[PDB]
Amino acid sequence: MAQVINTNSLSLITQNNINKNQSALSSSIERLSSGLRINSAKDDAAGQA
Amino acid sequence: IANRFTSNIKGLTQAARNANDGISVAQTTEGALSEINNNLQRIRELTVQ
Repeated sequence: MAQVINTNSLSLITQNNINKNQSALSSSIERLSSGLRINSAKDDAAGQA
Repeated sequence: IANRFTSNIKGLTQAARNANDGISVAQTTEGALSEINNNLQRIRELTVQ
């Protein structure tokens, strides 16, 4: 921080963590909307088959 | 070394964008496959009757 202003490693790490959480957020919301555990086979395909 | 790191960073970012495009391609194809599967199931039921 106090050394440098050209980059913000804290901001970059926070953005990465936010994206990682957002993936699961989207998965949970679509799962609830559809009402099906297996949707679009982005997961275990044996269950889909 | 700064030049090398800049080149690597730009390349990795563009590669991430390309991978996102690939995910989009896969999603579209799989949706089409799902519709085809529903049609085939209905055809099988019709054959059974």
